[PDB]
Amino acid sequence: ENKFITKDDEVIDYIYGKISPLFALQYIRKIDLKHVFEYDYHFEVNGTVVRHKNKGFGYMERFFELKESCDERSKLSKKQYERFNALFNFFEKNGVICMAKDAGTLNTSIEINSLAYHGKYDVMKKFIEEQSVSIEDDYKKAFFLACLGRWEESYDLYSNIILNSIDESNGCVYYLSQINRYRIYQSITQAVTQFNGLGLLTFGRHYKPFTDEFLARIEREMTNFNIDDLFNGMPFEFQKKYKILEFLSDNQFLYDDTVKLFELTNKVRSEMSEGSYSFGMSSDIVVLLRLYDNLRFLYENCLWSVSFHEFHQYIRNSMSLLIEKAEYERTRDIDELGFSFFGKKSGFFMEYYDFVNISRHFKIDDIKNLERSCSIDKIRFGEQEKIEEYLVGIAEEITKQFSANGMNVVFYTQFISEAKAALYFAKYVKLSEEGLGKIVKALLFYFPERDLDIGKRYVWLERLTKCNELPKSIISIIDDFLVLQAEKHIDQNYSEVSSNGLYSRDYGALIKHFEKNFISKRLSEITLCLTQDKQKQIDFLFKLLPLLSTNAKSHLLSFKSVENINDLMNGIRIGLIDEFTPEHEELIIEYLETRKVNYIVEKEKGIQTFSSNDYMSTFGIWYFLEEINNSKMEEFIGMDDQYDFFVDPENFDYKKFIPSWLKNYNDKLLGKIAGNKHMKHHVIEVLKERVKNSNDKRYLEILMNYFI
Amino acid sequence: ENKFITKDDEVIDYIYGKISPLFALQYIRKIDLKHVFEYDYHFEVNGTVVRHKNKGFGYMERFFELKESCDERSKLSKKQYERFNALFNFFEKNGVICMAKDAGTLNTSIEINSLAYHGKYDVMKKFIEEQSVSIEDDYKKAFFLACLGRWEESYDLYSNIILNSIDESNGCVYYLSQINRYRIYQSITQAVTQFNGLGLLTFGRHYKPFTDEFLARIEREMTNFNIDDLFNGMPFEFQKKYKILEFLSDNQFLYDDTVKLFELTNKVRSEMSEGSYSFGMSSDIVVLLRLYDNLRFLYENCLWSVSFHEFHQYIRNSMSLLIEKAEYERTRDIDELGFSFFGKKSGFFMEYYDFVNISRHFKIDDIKNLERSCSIDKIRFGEQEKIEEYLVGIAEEITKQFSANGMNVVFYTQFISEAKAALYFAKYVKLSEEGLGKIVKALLFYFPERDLDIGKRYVWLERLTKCNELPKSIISIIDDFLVLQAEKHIDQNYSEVSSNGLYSRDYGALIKHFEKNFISKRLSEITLCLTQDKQKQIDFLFKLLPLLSTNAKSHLLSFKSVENINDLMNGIRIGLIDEFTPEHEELIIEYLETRKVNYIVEKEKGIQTFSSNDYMSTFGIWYFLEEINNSKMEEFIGMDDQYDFFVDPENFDYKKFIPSWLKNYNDKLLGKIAGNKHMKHHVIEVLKERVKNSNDKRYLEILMNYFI
Amino acid sequence: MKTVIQDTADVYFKRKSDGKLVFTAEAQTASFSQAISEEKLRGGIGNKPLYILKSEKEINLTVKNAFFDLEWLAMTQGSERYEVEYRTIAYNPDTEEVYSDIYIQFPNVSPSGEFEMSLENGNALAPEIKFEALADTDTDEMAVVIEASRD
Amino acid sequence: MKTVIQDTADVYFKRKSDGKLVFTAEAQTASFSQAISEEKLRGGIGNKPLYILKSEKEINLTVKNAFFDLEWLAMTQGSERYEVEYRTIAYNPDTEEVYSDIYIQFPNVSPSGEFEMSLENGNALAPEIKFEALADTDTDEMAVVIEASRD
Repeated sequence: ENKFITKDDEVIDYIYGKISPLFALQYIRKIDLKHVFEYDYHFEVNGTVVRHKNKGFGYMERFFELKESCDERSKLSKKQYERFNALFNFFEKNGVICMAKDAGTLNTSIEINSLAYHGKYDVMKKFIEEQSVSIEDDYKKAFFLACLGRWEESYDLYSNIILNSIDESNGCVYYLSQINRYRIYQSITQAVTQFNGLGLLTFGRHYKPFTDEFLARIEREMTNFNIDDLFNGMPFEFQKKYKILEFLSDNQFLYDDTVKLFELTNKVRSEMSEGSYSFGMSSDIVVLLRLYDNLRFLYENCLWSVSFHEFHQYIRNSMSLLIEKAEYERTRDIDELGFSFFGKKSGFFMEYYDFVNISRHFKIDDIKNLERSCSIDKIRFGEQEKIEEYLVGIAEEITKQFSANGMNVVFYTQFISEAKAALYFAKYVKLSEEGLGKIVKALLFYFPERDLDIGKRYVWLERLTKCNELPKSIISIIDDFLVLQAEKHIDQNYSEVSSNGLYSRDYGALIKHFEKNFISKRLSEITLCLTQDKQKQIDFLFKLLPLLSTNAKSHLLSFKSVENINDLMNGIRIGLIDEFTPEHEELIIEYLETRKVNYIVEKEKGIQTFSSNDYMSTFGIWYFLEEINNSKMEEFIGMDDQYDFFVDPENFDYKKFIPSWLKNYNDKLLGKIAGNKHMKHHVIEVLKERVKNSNDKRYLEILMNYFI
Repeated sequence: ENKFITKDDEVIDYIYGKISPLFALQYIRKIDLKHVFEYDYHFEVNGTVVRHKNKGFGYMERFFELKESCDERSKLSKKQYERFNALFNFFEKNGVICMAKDAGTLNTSIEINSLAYHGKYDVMKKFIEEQSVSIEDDYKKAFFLACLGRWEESYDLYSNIILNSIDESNGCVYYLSQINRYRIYQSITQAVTQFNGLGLLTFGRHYKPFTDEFLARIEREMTNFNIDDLFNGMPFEFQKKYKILEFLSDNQFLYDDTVKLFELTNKVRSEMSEGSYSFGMSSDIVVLLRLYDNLRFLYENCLWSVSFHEFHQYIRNSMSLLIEKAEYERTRDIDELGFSFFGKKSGFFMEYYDFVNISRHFKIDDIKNLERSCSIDKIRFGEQEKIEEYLVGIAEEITKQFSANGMNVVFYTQFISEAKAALYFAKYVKLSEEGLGKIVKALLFYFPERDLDIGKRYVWLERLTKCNELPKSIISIIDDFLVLQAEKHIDQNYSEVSSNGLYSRDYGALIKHFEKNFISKRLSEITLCLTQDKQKQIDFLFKLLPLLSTNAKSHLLSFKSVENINDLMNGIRIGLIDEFTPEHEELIIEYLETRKVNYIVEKEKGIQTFSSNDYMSTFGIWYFLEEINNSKMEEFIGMDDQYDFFVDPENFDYKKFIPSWLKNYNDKLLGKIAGNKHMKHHVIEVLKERVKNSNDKRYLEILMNYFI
Repeated sequence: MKTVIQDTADVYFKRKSDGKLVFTAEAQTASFSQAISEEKLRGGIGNKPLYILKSEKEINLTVKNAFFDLEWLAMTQGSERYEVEYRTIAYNPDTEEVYSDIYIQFPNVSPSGEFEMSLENGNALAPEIKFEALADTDTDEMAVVIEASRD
Repeated sequence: MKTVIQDTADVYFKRKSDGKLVFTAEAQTASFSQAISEEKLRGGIGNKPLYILKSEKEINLTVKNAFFDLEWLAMTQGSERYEVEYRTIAYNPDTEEVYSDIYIQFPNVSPSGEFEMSLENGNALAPEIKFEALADTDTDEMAVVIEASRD
């Protein structure tokens, strides 16, 4: 068929003949262009082309020659001239540039124009309300209905277009209309079971987003649908034009794209272990380009695979290798020419689009693995103004949904996975004043308590201040959450459940850690009106003794009482108790006798347990720091692994030492043991072994600064 | 259908109809059975089965109940009793044990019985020389020829079976032979192209293994054949029974299993950064069980897909993960629970079945990759008796091919990689005295010079001396080797080569590094008759000085290479010079002057140098430690950084310091440097920085033992 | 018969305020993952601090099952905590005989399920469900163990 | 114009004892690796000496475009160890102007490749080829480097 290609005018017709049917797409992927040309050429991910199976005239070479010849372009009739312009502007959008033999420096562009990508939820809500015009506009809306979570009318709209598609004689829409019916059906089936099985335990109720009758319809339509034969049923005319689009039927479209990451990650992992150097495009830029070759296809053309977990896998591992490659390239050695080869680097500047990439498709745990290996703080952040508009956008959307009574759970299904990682990675950026205002108002009040307990809200809110200050405006917002918490501490069964154990006192402590002389005003007002009869509020109030008026503190003097081990620790948590009276020591020993009575009882019962917040760990710490010199304490040796290491360096066994304590210890405490002569040598060895054998960088840092 | 099962014995009649047709096949991947039963049951790799799509009678759950229940077996008829035994004989050979609900402590058997895997190249020539008595033996013979590299005689026998496989009711052979035949042809395409382009200079000549007429015929038969439609063209009956092979027609099958290793690889690495544990079937044993299954199914069915690079990729990365998993399992932190659950560590034992794996599929650069990230010295190598038989299988096979005149060059590409890599991997196995005498003889004399430069050979012989001493037989092979390389060194242009710069100088060093009194009778005979006018012979054995007799020494100290600067350092390297005289020091000043004038010419031309024979680093080191008292050294400050690091440490610019040099340094120099004031206060800083940034352990050994 | 060897366990959830049982016959993945670290805190004033014991700490869990309980899952189909007990056994390596049962307990649980586990192919159930060590401010909690092998 | 950037390289491979040039030009992967090491090979000496500065050392190179040649390939169609010239261009970061070109010269070369791709699906040519830097005893070896930018 291609053995009659000899004429210059016919060449333009030939490329017109095969490439034109793909104009109905907003874009088609670069490397896949080999399918359209029957493996005639090979399209590299950079866009340039090398002869693959051509036994005749290189019709692609001629078009590139015509690109640089302004005179020859004038040797075409107005028709054929227009035929080239359609092909030409198609060749600049698609990232193809020029011939490989003539390839010099190529600076490809990257742009994802999909509104769904940019977190522009609100403008999209107006777009759907507009009247439909064209058949393609219907498909675009059939996507936007899904991204918001409205999986109900998205299917109903999808059934509408498929009936309306053929009348206009459009082929591309009909094929991509049916796939989004099966995949969204798959999104429907796994949610209903997910709601029933664990969702009943998750939200406390059997909320229903889908009407019972509608579920019966969808199963009937797609029951015997096998997605393998779908491309084999479309007619011959369709099967000749869009043979590139065939992969999207079966699930091979993410299998052909993940293996070429796995073989590629093998080389990048291999290359970081050799000290090798690579010229031109490194192995890593192929991953970055392929990620950005991929982000366009599934978002410009409005496919619904953007929420399935298989694609969340793919962005997970592509950036993970690149952030790895940004860590290793920041630290290695050379003789003379190592910098002479590519004497610069992108430094993996992480641009505005790169922040959408990880904020969306990661989970709170997955980021934490990356944080250990690759020091994200050392990587530079770009476009610190666009990145605000996404954060303020997300915070804006949180207030709309939950301040208003309406929360449509299918929206909450997707929206919360992205929203978490959005505000975890907000630390590394230098935020603006309005963003630090709105976001903190967003995280404290309306953001759900379930998904973010009162405990971990410290780990995020405090996390943002590492690279950001604490202005007066933000100080006003945080102090307000206490006022709400004061109207909350009249419950009869509240306990402030948490997986972190820092409570509403500690947020106020965060203010004072920056603004020490910030005596609270309203928390004083709540104290004075309260009386002794109702005293649940004491526990929070005395815990937030840090901030109060002098008379309000003097109110706490006659008010409140101290009789136990939490009063001692919570009172010592603020440093109010500067020393221990003999009465206080008697309370301490009273605790110990009970535990020893417990220790013998369980041992006689052959039972071993670990106390979670065992202060016996601290009781040993007091003696070692000269806090308490009581000689009666030696009667409780031998029950706790942590306790014994402190009391008796002369008669303590180092086989039971756990290497995790020397992490969890204060700057002053580690020094005193570092100064002690008895255990310095035996502490050194077990520490020495683990740095040599293991890769916990924190053990490495501790050993040099203090013990050396 | 299945819901219409009815009675007890209607189950075996149904199971027989689905699993028996596979009896023509030998070994069926435990997971591939989900296809034959229409995805009805999901097959776990651990040997259990769980219902997925079944809603009628449990034709599988009753079957295992009959397996356990004894009185029920007798209730069947003799035929049905036989039919059950026919099915029972299959599953125990597959490893599918019982149902999940009654899952006990399962110990699946892994037994690969293919003669190719054991690499007993001798027997495959014995079996083939015989007259066939079945179509089955013909095909089992057709794979043995391709393993031996015979890519031409295989094709004719591969063509024989296709014609003889039509006149009978068996599509098993027809479908498998044609897969191989196309896979011999695709190999024929690469090797011919690979031989033509780089094979002219690789081997030193052009070798045309394939005849011209055969090359024309293959390009005629296969030119109009697409493998993707092979399964579709078979009869409807074949498309029904043998659905357990349709993935195998295309190369999606290794893709679908190579992609699956990515998720587990992600999970295993994900399980590492968090320090997780694993109850039940851990994520890592899933890889261990999955790995052998892809192995035996191809080695026991003689599927030619086993010897392809894409296959090597999946098993290269799989074992790297487990050896890493073992490496992590050895260094776990232990906090409060590991001892009770895992005490007396049950390490992953490196059996014989793990040795053929690494020896065959890893390249030589790949095993070095494992070295810097896996302390593979610690791992126990059990079953050490069987390791010897395959090793002597290698050291005996190499002797045959390269002693005789005929080298089967097609075999030479698939195998020389294997023989190369195996003898590397012998330095973790205790070899007997007798078995080693065969290994050492093959490695030294007849192993070709092309793939092992004389410099690299020592590195190989030196690794076998780690796990094994020097029995007096072993020296008898090194004995003839030197007397072989020296006597060949009588032609005037027969220079040597190296990839370490070793030459024969350090072969004697290995001798005296274990022996003390070798006099090497042959060497005395050589020199006793060396008359004069043999400069190349003279200089060659001059640096073998530690291994000459007393009379040979004196006689060769006569008319010896004078003091020329190359001879000066080499004369020192044999112990001829113990102290520098002013005559010795005077020669050094020439080289310092000679290097300087070329530097001035170099600077005008803007040319730098990095020479192998750089003694500049050596001269400064001698000056630091007072070996050369000449004070003119300071005149040569500013040409090489390693020079002015040692000569003028007080004025040295430590910013230029390259921390790689410390690796070559020996403890004696690493001690004195730790004492010098002008070189202590900066070297400490660079060492701390690199250990914090990179996992170069050798820096940590340097930083701790000496600099602290 | 050559080499592998595997094991099993038992998983047992429980909602407080009443004898609410929910359980899995197995914990296959069982990604139990402790953690202990510390980054920064305290104002460093007042001369003598007299203390410093915040151990933060974090816990997780995992389980496999398709058995959510036949009766009250559907009873509520048409928040009193989820305490779970991990029970198993340990054997003496010298004799390899089952002599000890290992008990694991948690005082107050909270399932934190990422409610977007939708995938692109029909999986074999395997609803990986994750819990978290949840604790009040009263005392104790976190984790406790019980041991047999009295012999 | 958004985010990418590439550059160019070039590989020349030559045969000693003749002006022949049998190889490619344009290293796609262009991977080059150099490394130094040591061991206990000299773990014991008679002392009072000095050193040898073994360091092992090694030079591993690679190139992948193919299209070696027709004239010289045909001429060889009917063992100097070859030599290499590597040419690269360098630009001033302050001005981004082409001002410096690099010469890399390894007198001794060694062709040694893994002579079996046998890839299950046919590739688009591009036979990657690795390089080991050979060396004799006499002097220099490895490389001498030249630099432009004499502006």
